[PDB]
Amino acid sequence: MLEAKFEEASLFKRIIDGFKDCVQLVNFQCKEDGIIAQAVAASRVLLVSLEIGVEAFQEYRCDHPVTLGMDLTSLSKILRCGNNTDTLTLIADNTPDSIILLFEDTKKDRIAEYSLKLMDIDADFLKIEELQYDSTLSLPSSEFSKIVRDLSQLSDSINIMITKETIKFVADGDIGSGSVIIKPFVDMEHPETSIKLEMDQPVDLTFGAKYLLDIIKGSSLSDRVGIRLSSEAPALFQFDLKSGFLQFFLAPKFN
Amino acid sequence: MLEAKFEEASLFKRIIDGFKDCVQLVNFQCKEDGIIAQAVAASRVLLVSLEIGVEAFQEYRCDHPVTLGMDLTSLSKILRCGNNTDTLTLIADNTPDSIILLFEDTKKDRIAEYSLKLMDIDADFLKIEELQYDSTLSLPSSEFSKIVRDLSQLSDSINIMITKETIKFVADGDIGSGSVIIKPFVDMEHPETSIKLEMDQPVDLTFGAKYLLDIIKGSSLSDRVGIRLSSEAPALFQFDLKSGFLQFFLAPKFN
Amino acid sequence: MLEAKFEEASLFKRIIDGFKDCVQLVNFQCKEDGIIAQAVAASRVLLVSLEIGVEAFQEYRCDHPVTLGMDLTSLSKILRCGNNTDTLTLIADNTPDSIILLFEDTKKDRIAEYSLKLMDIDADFLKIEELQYDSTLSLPSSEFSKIVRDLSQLSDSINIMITKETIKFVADGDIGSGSVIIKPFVDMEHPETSIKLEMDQPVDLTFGAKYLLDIIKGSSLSDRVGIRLSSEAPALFQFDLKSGFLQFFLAPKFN
Repeated sequence: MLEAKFEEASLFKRIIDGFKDCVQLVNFQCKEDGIIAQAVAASRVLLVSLEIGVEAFQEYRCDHPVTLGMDLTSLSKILRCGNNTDTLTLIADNTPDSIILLFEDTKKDRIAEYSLKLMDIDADFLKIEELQYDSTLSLPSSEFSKIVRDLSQLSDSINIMITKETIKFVADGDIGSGSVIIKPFVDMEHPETSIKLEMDQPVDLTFGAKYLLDIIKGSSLSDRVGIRLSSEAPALFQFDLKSGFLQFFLAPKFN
Repeated sequence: MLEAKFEEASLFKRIIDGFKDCVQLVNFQCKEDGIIAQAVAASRVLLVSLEIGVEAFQEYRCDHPVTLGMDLTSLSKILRCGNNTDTLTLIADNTPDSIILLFEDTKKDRIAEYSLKLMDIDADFLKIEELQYDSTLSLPSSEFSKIVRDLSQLSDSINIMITKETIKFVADGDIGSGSVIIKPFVDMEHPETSIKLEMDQPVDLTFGAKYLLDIIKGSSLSDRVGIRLSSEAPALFQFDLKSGFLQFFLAPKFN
Repeated sequence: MLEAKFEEASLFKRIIDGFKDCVQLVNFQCKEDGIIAQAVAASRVLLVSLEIGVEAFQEYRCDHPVTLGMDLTSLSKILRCGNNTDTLTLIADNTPDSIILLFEDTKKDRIAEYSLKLMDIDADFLKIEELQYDSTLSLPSSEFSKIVRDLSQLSDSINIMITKETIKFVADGDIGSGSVIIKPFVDMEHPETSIKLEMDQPVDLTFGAKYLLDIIKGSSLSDRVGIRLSSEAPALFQFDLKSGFLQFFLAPKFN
């Protein structure tokens, strides 16, 4: 018996909008220490990993573990409901068929109570992260977003390219070509406009722009995006939450 | 010879936007005491009844009765014209072929004068309202609108259900299910957020959500919606105007 | 070797948005005294003539003349890039294959550098303007825009009609008919709301509304539109820039 009460219903809506456009189904493992989730694109080139810790809820109680599969399209239809600053309460009784989402507003009158049917997904859950990534940068999520969006208009493939104190995004298509170079710097008038970079080995990797575009939708959810690149593994783009995170693992393009 | 001068052109535009999306044609009976109108959906499950009394015009003069039929799509194209705070003047000469709509703005320069061709509709006009309805509730039109819109995503049919001091809206579909319960209360910090209910007999009726969705567009036009339900007749949803009203009669779904 | 530096990148974007929707290709002649351009609709009923003088650039240097053809769809994709208040720098080396567009923002970090491939257009450039036009009016570009947009809903053809101190726009279709009359006046509380008219001969001409609609998009670019009509030639609609202009030559409809 689960009873997890988001402070503002807008968060859960947002974390789900954050990543709904790239994957159709999703398995939510609810535990004593919060809910965690994973979603693999059907293409198997993008994985979405989510963690919501207890400190992201106004209240939270999971007596036993529960796994809730659910169609993201359905769940987010239900999440357009209610008002934006209401208490959304996830509820499930043990070994369930239905999760129910229970919205109540700053007065006690509208008791809006939806209930979603659960899909059945098998928990081949993936641990795809690495100890050490060839490079690690970190920049404003809005910035990463303009440069992705901008370059996606030129071809299907954006090429990230990292060399000592130099992070370079590039697209190359029929129209023409595009090239956004950026460099690390601690700015102090807003220590959050900054750009961090740690390089152990230079990288040069290419990515589907389709997917980069899906990934940057997570900017609604943190001011900063951390992206970790490696030749040996999928790249990891990560948006930190209050308690928790939203990760996107993304595989590079071949030749 | 008709010469009816709306104060703000935005009103007539709005009362027509209020109900244009559900019915294609419309017969406007213009009389000494104002204009009244009726429109039946082709499906014959929704009737739209309008009254605009003299106190909704800055000026008004109908020498003899006139009936003006007109295609709502055409009329509302003409009503996108001019500016939003202009004097819109309906004009017709007796036994006419064309209504003309005459827009003029807060300076005397733009004389914008459109003219619409009249369709020919036969006046099988309907008196479908009842003396006593099983129940009568009354709530904020914006509220009724969110709860309609919210539930319409779950199935094609929303089910209203009224029992002593309890008004309950419900939808039930494949996704899952939804249930918004609401209760009467005189609030006094804004006596207009309130919720009134008068029940003589409990009701339980189902409605096309298509149509509920068309109906709530009338919320642009009054802060409050009054809805009157009966087993023996179509339900009546009503938005009050300054002088007049916009009614929707709506028939329930069968089995 | 060209190096032309718009103050705000938004201008070049805007002058191109101003007229991109009517013509697909465009030949930009760059010279010591600025850049000038011409674009003919494939229908050969609309010509677009542009002049950007040196005083529209923060810096400008054209060593030798250069002609740059370019697909407007491609160029404006590139012009959605960067931020709205950045320095956009047109660059070309002599006898080039590629123009490059170089965006930099109010801090020196994002060096965003796109490059467009040039099409090959033959410079059959047109001098289609007249010494004396039957009439010359001049009005607020936003006004000309509402009256165009408004009337276009009634038919495919708007008819301008000028007679001593009387400028009259009219549309006539199946729906009905529309008629916006306007008259000259020096207003002084804003000498820019005014309406000027000079008539040498009355005119009566008809125009594709398609095209009038494309033309009025130039209102983003000047508060005033000047339109010059003649029976013997295409009408000239003109939006003045800081240093330069955007003209539309438009041919009348036959019978």
